[PDB]
Amino acid sequence: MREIVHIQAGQCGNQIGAKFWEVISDEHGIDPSGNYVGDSDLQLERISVYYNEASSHKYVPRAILVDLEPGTMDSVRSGAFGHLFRPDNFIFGQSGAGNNWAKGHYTEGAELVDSVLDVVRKECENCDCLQGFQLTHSLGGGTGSGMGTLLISKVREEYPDRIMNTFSVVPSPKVSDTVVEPYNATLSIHQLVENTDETYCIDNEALYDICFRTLKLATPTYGDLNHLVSATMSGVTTSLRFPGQLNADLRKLAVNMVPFPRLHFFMPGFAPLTARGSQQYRALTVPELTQQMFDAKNMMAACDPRHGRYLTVATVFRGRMSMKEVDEQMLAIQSKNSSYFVEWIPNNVKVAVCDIPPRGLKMSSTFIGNSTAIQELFKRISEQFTAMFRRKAFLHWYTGEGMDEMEFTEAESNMNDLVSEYQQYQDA
Amino acid sequence: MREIVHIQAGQCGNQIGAKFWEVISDEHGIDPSGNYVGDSDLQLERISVYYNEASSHKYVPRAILVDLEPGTMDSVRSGAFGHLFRPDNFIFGQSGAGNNWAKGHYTEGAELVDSVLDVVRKECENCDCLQGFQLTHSLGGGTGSGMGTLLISKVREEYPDRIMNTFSVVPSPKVSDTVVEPYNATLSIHQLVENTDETYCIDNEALYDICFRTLKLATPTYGDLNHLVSATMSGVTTSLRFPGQLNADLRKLAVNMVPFPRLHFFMPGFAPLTARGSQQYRALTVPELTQQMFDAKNMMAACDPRHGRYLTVATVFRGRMSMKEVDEQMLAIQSKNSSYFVEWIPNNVKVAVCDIPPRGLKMSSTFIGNSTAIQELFKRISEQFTAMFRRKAFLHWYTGEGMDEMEFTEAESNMNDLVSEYQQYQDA
Amino acid sequence: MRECISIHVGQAGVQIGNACWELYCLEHGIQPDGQMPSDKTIGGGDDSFNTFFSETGAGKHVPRAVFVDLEPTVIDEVRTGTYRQLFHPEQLITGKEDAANNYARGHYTIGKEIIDLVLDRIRKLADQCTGLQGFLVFHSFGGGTGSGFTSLLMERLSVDYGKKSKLEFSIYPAPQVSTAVVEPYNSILTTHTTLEHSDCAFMVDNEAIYDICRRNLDIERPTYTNLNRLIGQIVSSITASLRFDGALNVDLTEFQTNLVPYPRIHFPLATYAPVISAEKAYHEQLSVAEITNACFEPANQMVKCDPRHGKYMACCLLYRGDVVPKDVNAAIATIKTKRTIQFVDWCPTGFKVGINYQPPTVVPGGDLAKVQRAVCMLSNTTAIAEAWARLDHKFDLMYAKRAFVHWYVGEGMEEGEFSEAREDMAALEKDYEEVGVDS
Amino acid sequence: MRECISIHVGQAGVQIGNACWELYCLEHGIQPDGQMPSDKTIGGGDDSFNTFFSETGAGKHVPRAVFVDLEPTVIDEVRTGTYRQLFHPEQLITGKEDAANNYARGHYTIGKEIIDLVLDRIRKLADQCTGLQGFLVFHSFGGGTGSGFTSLLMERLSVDYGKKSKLEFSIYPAPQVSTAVVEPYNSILTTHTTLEHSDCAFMVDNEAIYDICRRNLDIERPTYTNLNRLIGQIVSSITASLRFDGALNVDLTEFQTNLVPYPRIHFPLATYAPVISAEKAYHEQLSVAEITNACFEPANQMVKCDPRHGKYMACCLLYRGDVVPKDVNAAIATIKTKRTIQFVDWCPTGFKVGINYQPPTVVPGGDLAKVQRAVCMLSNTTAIAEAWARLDHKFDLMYAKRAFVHWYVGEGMEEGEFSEAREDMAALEKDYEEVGVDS
Ligand SMILES: C/C(=C\c1csc(C)n1)[C@@H]1C[C@@H]2O[C@]2(C)CCC[C@H](C)[C@H](O)[C@@H](C)C(=O)C(C)(C)[C@@H](O)CC(=O)O1
Ligand SMILES: C/C(=C\c1csc(C)n1)[C@@H]1C[C@@H]2O[C@]2(C)CCC[C@H](C)[C@H](O)[C@@H](C)C(=O)C(C)(C)[C@@H](O)CC(=O)O1
Ligand SMILES: Nc1nc2c(ncn2[C@@H]2O[C@H](COP(=O)(O)OP(=O)(O)OP(=O)(O)O)[C@@H](O)[C@H]2O)c(=O)[nH]1
Ligand SMILES: Nc1nc2c(ncn2[C@@H]2O[C@H](COP(=O)(O)OP(=O)(O)OP(=O)(O)O)[C@@H](O)[C@H]2O)c(=O)[nH]1
Ligand SMILES: Nc1nc2c(ncn2[C@@H]2O[C@H](COP(=O)(O)OP(=O)(O)O)[C@@H](O)[C@H]2O)c(=O)[nH]1
Ligand SMILES: Nc1nc2c(ncn2[C@@H]2O[C@H](COP(=O)(O)OP(=O)(O)O)[C@@H](O)[C@H]2O)c(=O)[nH]1
Ligand SMILES: [Mg+2]
Ligand SMILES: [Mg+2]
Ligand SMILES: [Mg+2]
Ligand SMILES: [Mg+2]
Repeated sequence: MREIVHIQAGQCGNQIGAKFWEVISDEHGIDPSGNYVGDSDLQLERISVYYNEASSHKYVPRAILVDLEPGTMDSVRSGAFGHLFRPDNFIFGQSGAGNNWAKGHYTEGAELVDSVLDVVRKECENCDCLQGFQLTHSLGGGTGSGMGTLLISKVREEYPDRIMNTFSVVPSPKVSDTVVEPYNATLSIHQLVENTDETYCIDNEALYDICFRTLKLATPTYGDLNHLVSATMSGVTTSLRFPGQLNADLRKLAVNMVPFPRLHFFMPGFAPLTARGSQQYRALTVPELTQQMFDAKNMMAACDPRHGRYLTVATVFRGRMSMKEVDEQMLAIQSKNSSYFVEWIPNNVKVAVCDIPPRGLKMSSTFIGNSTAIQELFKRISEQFTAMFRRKAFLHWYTGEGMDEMEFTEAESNMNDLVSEYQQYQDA
Repeated sequence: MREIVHIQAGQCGNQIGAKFWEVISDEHGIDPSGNYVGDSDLQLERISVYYNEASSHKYVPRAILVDLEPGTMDSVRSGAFGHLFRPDNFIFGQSGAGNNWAKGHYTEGAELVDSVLDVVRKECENCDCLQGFQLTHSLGGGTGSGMGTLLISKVREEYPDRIMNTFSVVPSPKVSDTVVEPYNATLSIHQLVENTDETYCIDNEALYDICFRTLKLATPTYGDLNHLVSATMSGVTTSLRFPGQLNADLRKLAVNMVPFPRLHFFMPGFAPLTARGSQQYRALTVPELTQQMFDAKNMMAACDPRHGRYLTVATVFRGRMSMKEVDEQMLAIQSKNSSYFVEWIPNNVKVAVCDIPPRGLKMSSTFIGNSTAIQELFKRISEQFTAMFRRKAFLHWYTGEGMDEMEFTEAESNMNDLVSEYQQYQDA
Repeated sequence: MRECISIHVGQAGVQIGNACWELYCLEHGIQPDGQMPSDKTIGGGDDSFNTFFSETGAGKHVPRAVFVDLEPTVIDEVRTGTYRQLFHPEQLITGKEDAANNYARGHYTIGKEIIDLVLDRIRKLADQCTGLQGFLVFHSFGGGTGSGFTSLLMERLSVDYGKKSKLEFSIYPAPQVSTAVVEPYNSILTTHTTLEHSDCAFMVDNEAIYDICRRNLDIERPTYTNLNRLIGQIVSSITASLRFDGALNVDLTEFQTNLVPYPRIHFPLATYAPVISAEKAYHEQLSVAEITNACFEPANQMVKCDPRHGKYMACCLLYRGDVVPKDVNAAIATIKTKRTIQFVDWCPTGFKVGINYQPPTVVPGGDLAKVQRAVCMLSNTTAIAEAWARLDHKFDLMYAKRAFVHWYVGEGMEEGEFSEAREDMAALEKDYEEVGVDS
Repeated sequence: MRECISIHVGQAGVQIGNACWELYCLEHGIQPDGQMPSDKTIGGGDDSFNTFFSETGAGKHVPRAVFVDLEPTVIDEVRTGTYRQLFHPEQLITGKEDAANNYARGHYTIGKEIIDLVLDRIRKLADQCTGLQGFLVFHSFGGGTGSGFTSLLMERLSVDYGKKSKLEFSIYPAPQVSTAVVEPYNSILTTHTTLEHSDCAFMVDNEAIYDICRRNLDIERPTYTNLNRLIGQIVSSITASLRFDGALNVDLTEFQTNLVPYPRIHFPLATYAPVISAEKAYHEQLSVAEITNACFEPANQMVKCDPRHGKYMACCLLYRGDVVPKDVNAAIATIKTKRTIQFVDWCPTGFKVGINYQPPTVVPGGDLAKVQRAVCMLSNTTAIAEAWARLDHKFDLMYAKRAFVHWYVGEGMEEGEFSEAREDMAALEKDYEEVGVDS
């Protein structure tokens, strides 16, 4: 019925996307070879949304890997669950972007966009009724931030009716690994607000905090962070793959989330998260999970929800729970946190319940929230951009690729307009 | 590769040159007959610089012996290492100079200069890439000072792009075995200052002092004095014959030695020099050799360097030693003796290191100094010349050979200018 | 697919290249004769050695390096020693007469004689090169050949290709230690090629390495061999990302992206740590935080300048071994909290992190001790301007009296050329000071 | 190659020549018959005897000497002595009547009649030689033949060759001891020809040699034969360097250039040391310094004049035997320090050193003792003028009365030449004092 096409761009997108497919395969009971080894019938009822049937009983995902370097593909291909992908879907460059945004959009990005548009067009006609596309990339890099932005604009023109989903991370305030991060982030934001239906912001610093205080882990790893992101992705689109008492597809959530086209920035979250020694003293009840959703340290973003107000909240429940309980706790939270909710919107909570629980857990749920506190994240990026653009530092590299100085000014102005719109709704 | 042509003129040059080839043959392990009996491959790697290969594994020196009397050649031929030289290289006169500069340069040299020009010319085409010429002669004599000077001009005109070396002795202030020493010495400095790139001054009085106190020898011999001169000769061109960590050929040393074309007079020095009794008490360290090199008693010239400032200093090390130790020793010497070195040049030390040590010695070094105290040696010669020229003493002997009175005056005026330039920069 | 070409010019370059290639073969398990025991040395081979070693025939690996010198004495040792079979004989090019510490001889008289031959060898290697990332050159400022021939070589490479980044590895003259009288003249005249043709110049000082070996390595009398080994480790760590695999990899192009704020500012400095002996290894722990702090100290720097006087503009950190990203982030925060270290206001984020997996390799019979972690520091600071001042003062005093000028003039130089180079040196120092001024 | 011709004229010349040639043969080993024994057998004698003798046939040597005299009695002794076979019959030239102590008789009355045969003999000897170093002439001023024939013969030699040195050995008349009544006339008349032609004349006085033999050699009454034996030693030592090898060698062409500053001043003196007997040799330790002091002693000088009255202009030092250069340098340094010996102001260096390996040879039956060292002194001084002054005063007294003048006039002399000779002689004395005037 409904099919979703997955696109991975950049080193960060490929690593996160690789872990995402492993979780999906485990949920659907697909072995790394490609066969079905499950013990249920509901697993194959909606397998066409992500997997394409092949000869005998093999299935291949609708995932396309895009990068300007061959190193990422080699690690993914040789890694676990790497041979299950289609070999033709592997598209890689040879020169690389060098963490430069301009290389992947005007100089060398145009030399490979045509190749990747052929594959996605071929995949689009296969689906009986496609619903949208999801893209994983990083806004701080050069390949994913640049090439991914170009792909979004190109795909939007061909299909201006499908939903656009972007799981893109943003530079952290304290943790930083690149010098030219502010330039890349500002340029990519200019296009996301005008071409992407909804974005999900993930902060690496917030992920480290979760694994340090909530998970109580000693040595966090990049694989651990990718697992948290992958879990959120499954929760968002669990209604399309499994039946439920009250299901809500991607379009249903989008209508109830965004009140205006320009306000489509959300903060993700997942519950419950307990350590290995706290399993005995933890109770798997609806009251316990609900409390964790409206919590500062459980958020995957550095922004503090208590600073601003919650515009619209959408939570999806997985498992078997009574509808009476889930219809009361959210009302109690809204009443108790009336100071943290907007006034002109009577109801700010969207409730969706799914029947199939995840692997190894009796009950689970995901939290997705639209709040005005996200404006703080863009405020810091604007301040960093102005400081570096004041002295025209690290600008000859960007200028030499073919861009213009006035392009930077336009991107800064639009980002300043975005936070201004968020200011007027919360203050009033 | 690079080869050097050696010319011997006069009795002093023949005796000194004969001892010089003995040291070179011992260093290269060549027996007097002419067969290689060495035990190292490095000896034959760069043997073409001084020896010309022949049939039956025989080598002949690239040396020419020039004299106006046959007595010196007979002693050299019948002496040790006499048959090694090529018989065709023996060109001798029959009349002699009689300690007269006029006869050697005008009356007698002209008849034999053409014959000796054939032999020196013939060696050049056999030479692959000649580097320069070294000539040994005595300024106080008549043959070497007179005719040997004429040979310098002839070679300069034919080869105006090659360095000229002259390891020559100078008349001593107190030691004097001839009556017309100032007349011959004055008439030779005029030509040397024009057609020579580097000149080394040897004083017999200074050599006797070293053999009396530094070496504690009971009775001196002319062979012992010639051994010191030959040792200095080998140390100058050790880089061209053996490899090292830091190499420096004659041209490399020459450019760093002369700041101006006219100032090209240096004083040599060798270290260590100890008696047999003190051999078991002294140590073999870099600081031990440095102290002797910068001592007035070890200087080979009668001039005392403590009365003037050193312009440039050349030091070549032989043996295995650390580069850190040698770097500090010369820097410390310059720092401590700040008043003894020139001011407008920051560094006055050139360092060269040769891996191969001399025979029967772990480490050794040769000292070359372009001090400003060399003008005293020319000053004492001028006083003797003026005293005899005032009374026109012995002028008829020189005039009878075709010389003119005005020619003597020109040589005196040029010599006075030479000491003025040396004093000008020293007192600047 | 990605490969690099190394060029060595002069006596200094050849010796450094001999030590650098000695470690390169050991890291990849290549015997000096040329056969790699692939039966026991199991490796990928896609980029482990293809970047630097090109396979030919069956079981033969030849380095992609060119050895150029105007005197045959230095090169003949390479053609005679243990590594004679490693290098292709045509790659070693020898002359007949050296420059004799004269910039003019190596650039106007002797350089033009063999310039055609060396260019042909580079072109031949470029034809076999599928994709070339850049060129690495090793030379010295003091020597005439190291300053004259190198300047003439880079001017031909810039015209020939004009699109490949070139890295420079040069030895800066020491302030109080010198081995020649005409060193200041050569240093000033060679600044033209290091400012316009070279995209990034790495400078080391012999005096600084001597102090490091005496105090850290406990070597009372270090030699040239020990000095070259430390320099070789710097080059290996820089190119380790292109040869091995790691969580975060930084290539040659990415180095200039974050370390070159302005086109005329491309003179950073290198720092390596930890360097300790075997005796102190057993009595100390080499943590991520500890090694990072040692790099920022002025005593461990490879240059004799004082970093505290100047200010930092761009920094790059390379990690090798069992380095985890979590420890690096914590260590960076502590560095930014110390008030001794100062950073420019216009650059809020000036840290680049590159983590590799291959641990450092120790050459048998060497001086360094086996360690599990290593950090290569490349920082562009304004304290470099102090180094220019010391060399400028010596040149002014010597040129005032016109000492040794006639030697350069007679070989084809002009008195006006010296004045022009003086203005360029002063302009470069002024630009460094201007950027460091606070706003 | 190096050859010389010796000419003996007069009774004195032949007598001295007989003693000199005996010394020469013994130094080389030639037997009086003229056959070289197997001890030498012409071994290494390229210049040992070629300079003096010549090889004819096999086992026969002939000296290159010409014996010319106006009376046959003196020549008869040579033809009757043991050395008759050694000399060639044609070389010995006799005469009919002597000069009878008359300068004109040996110049005009008889000189030109027999001089024709002498010239041919010299020409024949000259053609045999290849390179002629010069000529040696022995005569006496007092003798008529030694003053008349010598003057005419010397003039003809200059006309023929005029390019070879002609050293002269002459005996000056004693201030008091005399055996003739026309000695002042003969001595004065021959001064002009010696100054005009001879480049260097060595003057000796019989009185001085008598005192040396009486005191130093401890002889109660010296004879003429003993005097001649001493004279041969200086001549042998003078030409020792030409025939024997040594460290520093002085040839016959170096004596003039190192002794005469002006052409007119060519009258040096001679001194030989040590001269002792065998008994004194055992009780005396000969040393280099000791012999040098004896040479400068006026008592040991061979001229009656006192050198301390005058000044030294040029000095020569010839060493024979085991002599080292170091000892000579120290010895001459002490001489200059002594105040008693005075040197000319315009001559800073006036010492010539010559060392010969061959030790002196002692003829059997001679009073000279065997000493390993010997020094020959050839010094030019202004004190020689006093000796000339004595004879000049005697000539003035005789010429005033015109005693025995008619004897010279009868044979062809004129009173004008006698006056001219006095004027020429007085000019020589005046020039000697003029040069000796200080600044
Ligand atoms: C099953 C469970 C919690 C639980 C069960 S009943 C109760 C109350 N809470 C979680 C897994 C959870 O599905 C996620 C979101 C999966 C999230 C994965 C977590 C966050 C870690 O990264 C992961 C790699 C771990 O370190 C391991 C070892 C798997 C665990 O410690 C994490 C851990 O606590 O396991
Ligand atoms: C080996 C050595 C010195 C030394 C070793 S460890 C130390 C400290 N100093 C030198 C030899 C050296 O070769 C020269 C330059 C020696 C040069 C030759 C000298 C000048 C003399 O001519 C030579 C005959 C000598 O008098 C002798 C006594 C033989 C000397 O060479 C003695 C002697 O061995 O002296
Ligand atoms: N670290 C190090 N430096 C060296 C080494 N060899 C030479 N140098 C440097 O090089 C300088 C000597 O001059 P070179 O660079 O060799 O001169 P060149 O390149 O041969 O050029 P020319 O002198 O004209 O022949 C010294 O001051 C050293 O600083 C070495 O092995 N290690
Ligand atoms: N030394 C030395 N001198 C001698 C000897 N015999 C003679 N005389 C010198 O000769 C002088 C004697 O006169 P001669 O010289 O023989 O006269 P002459 O040369 O033969 O000439 P005439 O007398 O004219 O025949 C003496 O005054 C001596 O000085 C001698 O045997 N030995
Ligand atoms: N959570 C997470 N972040 C990553 C991962 N890989 C890279 N990143 C982040 O991505 C940033 C670097 O982006 P980069 O890979 O250079 O982007 P590219 O230029 O498109 O390849 C770093 O700051 C990392 O924090 C990953 O596997 N997980
Ligand atoms: N060092 C040294 N000096 C010598 C030797 N022989 C002579 N002399 C010096 O040279 C000077 C004489 O030079 P001479 O040989 O006559 O020169 P010539 O006439 O050109 O051959 C004397 O003052 C000696 O001191 C020798 O073998 N060694
Ligand atoms: Mg990356
Ligand atoms: Mg000589
Ligand atoms: Mg060189
Ligand atoms: Mg007679």
